[PDB]
Amino acid sequence: MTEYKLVVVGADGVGKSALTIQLIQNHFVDEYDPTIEDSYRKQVVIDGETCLLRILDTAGQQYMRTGEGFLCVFAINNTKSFEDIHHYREQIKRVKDSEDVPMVLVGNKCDLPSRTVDTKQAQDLARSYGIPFIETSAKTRQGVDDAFYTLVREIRKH
Ligand SMILES: Nc1nc2c(ncn2[C@@H]2O[C@H](COP(=O)(O)OP(=O)(O)O)[C@@H](O)[C@H]2O)c(=O)[nH]1
Ligand SMILES: [Mg+2]
Repeated sequence: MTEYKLVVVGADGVGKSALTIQLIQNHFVDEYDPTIEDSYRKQVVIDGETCLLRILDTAGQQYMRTGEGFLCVFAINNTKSFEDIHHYREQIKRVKDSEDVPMVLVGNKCDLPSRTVDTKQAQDLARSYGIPFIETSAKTRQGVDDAFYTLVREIRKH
């Protein structure tokens, strides 16, 4: 079966572990050790296709050169994580030695009212990279499937 290796990157505390657990395990984690950096697998039906998703959930503390898709995650109530989005894009290009990496920018925690990063603000950065932008909430599952599935399709075009 078609297997897709996805990599979740972004500053700590933006919800990288919660988005994977919501997608894979279908529930919301209130806490997840920031130093756990593991793979997580689940067979899914994307637009109606049996794909095997191998997701690597990264941490500050498991190969990324082999990842074919990267979700770049910040939180809408964390400017600092939005400002660091550029560092991870440069690390993706470095580790893949190409400026043509299938990639999706994700604004997590959009269930929170104390928002700082604006939508057009994130959309402008997305058009800067030529990549889609999807607002997600690991707590409500909002856009969670759309974030990951868009990446596979971005892989499917590449
Ligand atoms: N309200 C809300 N909280 C979230 C969301 N996603 C993650 N969190 C919380 O943010 C905290 C850090 O998330 P975590 O997945 O461990 O961060 P990371 O793995 O370092 O990126 C956790 O306590 C989550 O409960 C979300 O969509 N909405
Ligand atoms: Mg974590």
